[PDB]
Amino acid sequence: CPLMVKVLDAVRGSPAINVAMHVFRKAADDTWEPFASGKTSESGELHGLTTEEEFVEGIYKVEIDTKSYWKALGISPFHEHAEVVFTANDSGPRRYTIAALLSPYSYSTTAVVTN
Amino acid sequence: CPLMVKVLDAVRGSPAINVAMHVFRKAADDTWEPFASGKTSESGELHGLTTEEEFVEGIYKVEIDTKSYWKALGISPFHEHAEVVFTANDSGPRRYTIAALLSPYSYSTTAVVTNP
Amino acid sequence: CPLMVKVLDAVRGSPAINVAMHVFRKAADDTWEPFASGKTSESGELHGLTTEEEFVEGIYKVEIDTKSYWKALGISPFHEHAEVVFTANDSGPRRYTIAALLSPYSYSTTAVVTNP
Amino acid sequence: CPLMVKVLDAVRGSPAINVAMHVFRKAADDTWEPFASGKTSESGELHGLTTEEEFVEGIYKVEIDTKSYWKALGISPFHEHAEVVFTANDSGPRRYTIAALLSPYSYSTTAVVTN
Repeated sequence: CPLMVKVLDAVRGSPAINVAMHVFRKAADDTWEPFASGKTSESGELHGLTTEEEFVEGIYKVEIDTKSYWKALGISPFHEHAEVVFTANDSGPRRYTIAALLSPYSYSTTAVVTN
Repeated sequence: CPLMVKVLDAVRGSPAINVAMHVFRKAADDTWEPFASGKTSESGELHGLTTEEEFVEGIYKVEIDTKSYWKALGISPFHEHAEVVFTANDSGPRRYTIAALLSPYSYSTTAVVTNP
Repeated sequence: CPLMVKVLDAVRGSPAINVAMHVFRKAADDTWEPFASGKTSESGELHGLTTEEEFVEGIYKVEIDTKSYWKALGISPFHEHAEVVFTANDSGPRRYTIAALLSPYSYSTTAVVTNP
Repeated sequence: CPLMVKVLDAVRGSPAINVAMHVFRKAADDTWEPFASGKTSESGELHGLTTEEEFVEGIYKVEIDTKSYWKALGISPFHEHAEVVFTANDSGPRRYTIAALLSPYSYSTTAVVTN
């Protein structure tokens, strides 16, 4: 897995489960085309997004339906979703782990790039 | 000021100065109409982006151009930028303060919303 | 004000009001001498804890009593409190702004430090 | 493992490796006695701190030498260390995962409580 996403709930201190998300690549005319989607498991993680063969260097956009997570939980969020936008490098270490910590009015996002 | 943004540098423990930002609105056709743009000051803050009259009900997006900030200081950051999307003013006028904290491989963001 | 603290609620998207804090200093014998205490205001901010003259070189600790904040709102938080330790003024007088962001199971903290 | 700690570097986007830390229990006269210590591995994680038999309900304090991490890296930190203080519950779910995200002038800490 070259690209993995882990989401967390800062309110209950548990993984954020059944969080829908959609990944995107910036096309040459700078529009976002679907690339991958899925929902976080019971560990709040989602793997097998892509393959290193399909995962070529470029601008990518992960989009987390954070609003729908809180909605279903009966809580009023601030954000419509959370978007993570980065360039996938090749020369550089190429195992991306993206983590999002979620609260109603706040979220944080970090990238762990390893070999 | 019904909408303000504040940025800090987590690496230097200081306001993030000269940070460029673009604000967008979601048109009836679901595209991002331009709404306002600016640069944080010496205090890392951006004010007077809009007005009570112009800042109506809608879904807005603030895009903080963090990459270009990090480059100037010799750093290759992870994120192209930081994006903030939210519905505003759907139950009357509110005031929105957006805070962004920036690290090369991480950023956080928070909303203070006040009934004026 | 050479030292200030600001607290926000990440759950309500608002300043964290009536939050009690205790500031300590590290004595020559390595114990925590009391230094100052207070409660955040309506704006979630605490000012005038000390002074330039009284705020000398040292290792200080700010302890933010977050548990008692969450209880009052019906929540059982994870952390007993939030602690901030740092050396201050070891290369001349500085001004310190401490920011705390609070969730029931998470908190962040940031320092802005300015040469006056 | 009832008690695990994962630390991350927000500057380089890698796990924080070889981070020393010390855990503590609040004694009846409210002093902190050593309970456990160790250093984070190459995954920036540290496990096998205690056992669920030794891990009785009480006030605990994890102490992360964040200053020494940055020091060795040639970077000037703000904090002397990072302290996480919580009550270990029994009735409640009892697998604690503590995560600390580290920058020179800032850090965040979150708890994931699971079964």
